[PDB]
Amino acid sequence: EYTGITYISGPLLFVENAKDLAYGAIVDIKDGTGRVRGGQVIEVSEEYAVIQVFEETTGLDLATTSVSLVEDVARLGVSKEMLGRRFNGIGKPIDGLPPITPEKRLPITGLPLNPVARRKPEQFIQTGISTIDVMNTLVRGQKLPIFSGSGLPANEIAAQIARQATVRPKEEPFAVVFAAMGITQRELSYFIQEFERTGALSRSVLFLNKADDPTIERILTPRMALTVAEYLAFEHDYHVLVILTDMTNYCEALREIGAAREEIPGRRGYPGYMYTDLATIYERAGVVEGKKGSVTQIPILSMPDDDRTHPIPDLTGYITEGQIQLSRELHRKGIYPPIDPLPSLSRLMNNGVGKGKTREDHKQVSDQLYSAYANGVDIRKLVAIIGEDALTENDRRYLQFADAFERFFINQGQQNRSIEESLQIAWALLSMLPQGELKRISKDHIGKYY
Amino acid sequence: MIQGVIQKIAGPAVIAKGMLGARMYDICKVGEEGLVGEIIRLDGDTAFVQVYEDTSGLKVGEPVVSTGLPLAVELGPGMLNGIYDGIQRPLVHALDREKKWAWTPMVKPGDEVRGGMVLGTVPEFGFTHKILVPPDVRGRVKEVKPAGEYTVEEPVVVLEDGTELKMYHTWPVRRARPVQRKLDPNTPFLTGMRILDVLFPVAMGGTAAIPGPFGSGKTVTQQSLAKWSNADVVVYVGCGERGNEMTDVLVEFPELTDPKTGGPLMHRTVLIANTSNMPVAAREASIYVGVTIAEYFRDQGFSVALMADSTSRWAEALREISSRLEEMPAEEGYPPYLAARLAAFYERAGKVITLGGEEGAVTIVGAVSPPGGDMSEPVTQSTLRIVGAFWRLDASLAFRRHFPAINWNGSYSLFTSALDPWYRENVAEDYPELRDAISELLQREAGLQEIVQLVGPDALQDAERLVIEVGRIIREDFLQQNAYHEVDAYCSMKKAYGIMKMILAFYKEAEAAIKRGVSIDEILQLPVLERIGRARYVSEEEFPAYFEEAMKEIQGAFKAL
Amino acid sequence: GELLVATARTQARGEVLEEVRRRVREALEALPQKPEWPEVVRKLALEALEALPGAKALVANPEDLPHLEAMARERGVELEPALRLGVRAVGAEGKTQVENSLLARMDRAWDAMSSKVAQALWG
Amino acid sequence: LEAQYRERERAETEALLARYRERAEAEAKAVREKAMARLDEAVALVLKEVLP
Amino acid sequence: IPGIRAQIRFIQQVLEQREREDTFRLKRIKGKIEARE
Ligand SMILES: Nc1ncnc2c1ncn2[C@@H]1O[C@H](COP(=O)(O)OP(=O)(O)O)[C@@H](O)[C@H]1O
Repeated sequence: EYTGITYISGPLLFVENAKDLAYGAIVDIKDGTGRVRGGQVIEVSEEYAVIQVFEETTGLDLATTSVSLVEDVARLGVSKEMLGRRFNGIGKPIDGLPPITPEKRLPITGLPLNPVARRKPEQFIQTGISTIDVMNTLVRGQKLPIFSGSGLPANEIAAQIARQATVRPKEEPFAVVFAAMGITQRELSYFIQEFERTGALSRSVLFLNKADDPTIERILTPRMALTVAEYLAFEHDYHVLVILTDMTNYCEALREIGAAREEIPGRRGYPGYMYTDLATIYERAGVVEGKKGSVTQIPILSMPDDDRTHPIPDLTGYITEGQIQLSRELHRKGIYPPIDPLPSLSRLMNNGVGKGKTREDHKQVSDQLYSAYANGVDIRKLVAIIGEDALTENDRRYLQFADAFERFFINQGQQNRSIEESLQIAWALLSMLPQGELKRISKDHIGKYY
Repeated sequence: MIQGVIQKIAGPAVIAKGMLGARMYDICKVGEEGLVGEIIRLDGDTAFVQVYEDTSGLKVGEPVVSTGLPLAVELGPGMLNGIYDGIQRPLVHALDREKKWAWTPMVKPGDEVRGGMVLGTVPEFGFTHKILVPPDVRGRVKEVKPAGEYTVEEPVVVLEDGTELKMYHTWPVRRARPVQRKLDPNTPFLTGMRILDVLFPVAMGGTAAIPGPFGSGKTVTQQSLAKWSNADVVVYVGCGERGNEMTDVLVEFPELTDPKTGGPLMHRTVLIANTSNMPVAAREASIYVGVTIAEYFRDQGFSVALMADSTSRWAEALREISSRLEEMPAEEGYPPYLAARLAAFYERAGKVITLGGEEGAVTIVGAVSPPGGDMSEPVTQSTLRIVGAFWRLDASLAFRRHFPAINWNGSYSLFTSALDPWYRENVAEDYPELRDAISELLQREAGLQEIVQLVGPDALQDAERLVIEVGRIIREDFLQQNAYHEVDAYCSMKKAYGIMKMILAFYKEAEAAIKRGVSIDEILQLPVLERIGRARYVSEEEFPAYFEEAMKEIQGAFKAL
Repeated sequence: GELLVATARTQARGEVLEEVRRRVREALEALPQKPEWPEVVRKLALEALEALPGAKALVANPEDLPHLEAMARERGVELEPALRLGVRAVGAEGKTQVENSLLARMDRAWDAMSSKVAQALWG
Repeated sequence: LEAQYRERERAETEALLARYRERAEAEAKAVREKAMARLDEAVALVLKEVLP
Repeated sequence: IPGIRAQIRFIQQVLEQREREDTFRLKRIKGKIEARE
């Protein structure tokens, strides 16, 4: 059925229908445009008029311009053949290949499938990075954010995990869904080339949204990605790893429209709905029904202005099972990966460690290294206050341990460390500390492993 | 058009409805599609309804029907083991209509009754459910069922020759259930955690806010309390769920055990989920549905704990509903109405003398999640002004591996004096003096560390080095607790004081030895110190033996001089 | 080289879909120049009033007119806007807008049953 | 050693691909011909769904 | 003593951070109430 525009203000367009009003969420198509222009119904204003939000620019629209109702919202052309393809934020080909041949056509908001089970995340995902696998293990079904800032190699880490991740002997096949949001043409060309050259593309679906793509397409990108992941996990029984960079850029777009939508702004100019939209994305992870598959997330959260308290990165922490926080200060000291060892945590870590999983001494070693590194970092402050020579012999050992932790445990010369390798390095550096100062390792472990 | 209506318009989240002439303000209404909504605005020619779900499933002309309940709740047999949501309904009915319950008459025909009176008992789930005359109903019992089996809808009794009573009843979650009086905070809610029970006590029927940034351990304090606190029943409103925090609890908690009995914790719990796909309306009503269920169990003479994950998300859901209703935004765009409402919620907490005597209580522990460290509005600000207790999880204390990560400098219990006598009479005569002394230690350490940050630690006298030594032992040996250890996961009241006296006794001996020119370096490497450090791991009183072991060891230091 | 195969099949598989469509549209384009076309045209306009819209009128090419004055005499009336192979309807003064076109409905089919046609072609 | 290793792969990363070219196009021809005889059946299925 | 000015300097800028920027999400919210009304 067809309607006519009665008002246009930036991204918001009002459209009057003489017959049949399109329901909220329907995709409408503007007639008379060179490129497809979608209007998503947001409200029924009364008097046969609906209020909509445009998925692309509204320059050149005229009052009276015609609009058709497509009869449905937007969707994902779901198929196992999604693997090996590079697509836009909307799921249109970017690889010069034909459009996807759907096995099913799925809504993308998270309503389709109802895939999740009421079971806890469990079992190992080998990223191939020692600072994740050994000390902050990623588990199937978990949401483990990379916490970074502008200038830091968070995207290099994200791409490396995409190339390397696997689920070591699992009866289930493994797949990656890689979604990039608001990236440059140069970055898009780089990501494409990387997936194609390495052969990582064979087991991955890639969604790329450019900075100059419509803001609405950026908002839809993570939803296309999560829907594909849930389809592969639930209908094909796969362990799927979803990598989303950068959530902060997603937020900049969602924030950009909140103003055009008429809302009173919240703190820092953000949308008042920041946490309940973001919840629609972090809720979508975990084991799927049947327990053959799972959806795991590695979202990238860059600190705007390096501020981890900004509402965006701060609200993301609750959606994760493991967090890796990168720090500019550490990067400027030449320590890469620039992980803050006293601000990276594992929420579900205890579910993936110990006898029959990693090794019985894993929790004790992790606790002792964390405690010693935190003390060592504080002592760097104390050295600055009093001078190196005024530090006690005991404190000097903890000071030195912090350097050893950074030089040998954090730093990897690119290199796939087994958990056994990572625990060995951990015990080697721990020897620097007095045995009498290992408060967090029971004597049983000292005798057996020291 | 009295009991039903028809959608005039929908978009912008508000459904305008023609009719519904008898609907109450704040009543749940039902759309033909199956969605629920709350009557927000009653106008001369429409009802404005907040939709608790997606409004594209609503179209102009759609039929709308009253539910008759305030947003209401069903209160009767079938509540236990049940899993609901923001507006009570299987994770749709509320209480099984088919399930048969063994009703036991506890009143005879001719008895005079009043609201709250117990007329029957149902072993629905051990727990024994107590059937009460609904509030606002009194008179003479003219008819009463005999001991048998009946479904909820059946009538078990008639009063004043015709009000009919069933085993369940309905109540507006928005209205706090009536009571004769609220008793004064007298009995501590024995947590088993030394820092809490000692320094920041919670009283049975007290409101103690849990506040701090995301990932500081707020929920974990709540979960440990439920696994070990001295409340018979727990009402968990696991709100602010996201990404998978729903499925994280869906098939997980059904396995968590009751440390006290070794049975599922759910066997004494009621879950109230608040997911993101749920309407702001449901999450808003979730605390009211929970508190009402909480008040229901305390009426039986049980001490229940109400854990609210969290109110920050409830105020965001409420701000969404208010802005959609075009109510004037204030600070952070929150409606003016929130402060009085939030306060009204926490006011329903307390230990009471239930209808027909007997004592029960509802203790509230609410999570605080500011937009991000700002710790202002909504959540924190308004909450910290109501609650009497605040346990500040400190991310810096956590990074330092000091557990529980509760900041002993920023936390407060207005309840310390309120609960001191329970500890003095039942645990130890010196509970209050001991915690005051430890806190003064920690207070002194804080001041010393500030100065050392400036002039360095080299000028420190032996007396000041000793205070830092003992202050450190308090932090590492007492404040820090290992939630993952099979033993230190829970610290009984008896164990908390015994560990305190070992530390305080080591302090006195330390200061006494220094005063007699004993090198602090000699005390710092005293053999008993390593044992004091592992005391939290001992499950036997072998811990108080450390006091004598400490004294003799200092004597061996008085010997060598 | 493995990719070098899949794409060469994709181009081939494409070409076949794009020829099945070429024909399917040739059928409809040359549909008016045969009989049974009038019974098609009316049945489209039937649904326009038979659906949600209240009655008023409809339009088409001036060669759909020889085959569209039946219920025109039953208080509706016909009217080229170059309707090609379809018929718009007006539900009232407040346009309403219901259009039943064979091209427009084809496009709502080449996506509805993209598999079934492939299933019939290859599988 | 490299001199006889780099020229090994090149003489295979030609033969291997060069073989794929024989495989790819023969499997392109192999998807067309299956389609092009059992084709009117598809056209039929579509038409029958547009004129309802 | 240039320790004072040092880390304590970090002090003044988390302090200053905190609010010419916070004080502003705000001059502008209230605009926003009847700025929006
Ligand atoms: N008592 C604790 N002991 C150890 N780690 C804890 C504790 N409390 C919190 N944490 C760490 O912080 C993470 C987040 O804690 P949580 O209570 O879920 O956060 P929130 O305050 O947002 O509710 C936990 O998964 C854990 O890694």
